[PDB]
Amino acid sequence: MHTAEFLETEPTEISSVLAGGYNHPLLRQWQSERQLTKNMLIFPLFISD
Amino acid sequence: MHTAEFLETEPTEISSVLAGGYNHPLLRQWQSERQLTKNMLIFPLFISD
Repeated sequence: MHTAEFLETEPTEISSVLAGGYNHPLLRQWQSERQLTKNMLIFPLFISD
Repeated sequence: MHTAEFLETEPTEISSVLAGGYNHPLLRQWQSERQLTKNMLIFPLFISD
């Protein structure tokens, strides 16, 4: 019958491995080139006569 | 006697004027390509046996 085929694979190339940089919550913050802060915000006001 | 000499000057070139981008406290924050946050910090610990 139909079984799971697994192909014969080569050793892992280092060039392939990205996962060491984003396996933890703090890392997905280390990965941002800029973080959102309060002073970045600009709020529109619509002023009536 | 010695008085203040002022040279005859040309109209201001727009290319010269940088000051409109950093005349206020909030601007010198808008001018930073990254701001310091707490999660950026890493504290060393020296552990004794």
